[PDB]
Amino acid sequence: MFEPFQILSICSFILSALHFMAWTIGHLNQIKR
Amino acid sequence: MFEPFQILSICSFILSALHFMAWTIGHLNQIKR
Amino acid sequence: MFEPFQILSICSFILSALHFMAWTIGHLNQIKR
Amino acid sequence: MFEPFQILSICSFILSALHFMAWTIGHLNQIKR
Repeated sequence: MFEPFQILSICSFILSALHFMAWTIGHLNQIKR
Repeated sequence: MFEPFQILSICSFILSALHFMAWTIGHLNQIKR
Repeated sequence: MFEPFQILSICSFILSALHFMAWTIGHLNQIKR
Repeated sequence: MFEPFQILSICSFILSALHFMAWTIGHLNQIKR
């Protein structure tokens, strides 16, 4: 097909990459003991 | 097809929009320093 | 088909129902002022 | 098919297993009263 796979597949793919990106940053915490 | 895509697709779509809406609001916090 | 839809569909369906159930309970908090 | 199902299916499957694993551990807390 012209597209990589499907509109639903592409959207979920991007929504997943960012989801783990922003969610990971929020979970991560910087501390200096 | 008559429907936009599928029952499972439509449900997940709505469940995702709200999921990020309510979840985002809960994560967001208002503070006045 | 014999099954309601598909193995992947059924699994995700159950995993979603519980996901929102346990996740909702954890988010909910009881307080007595 | 040669593969268990599909590349997208396999990836999501693994990403889900770990997602619940690491996420569960983070949620879990050990305390000694």
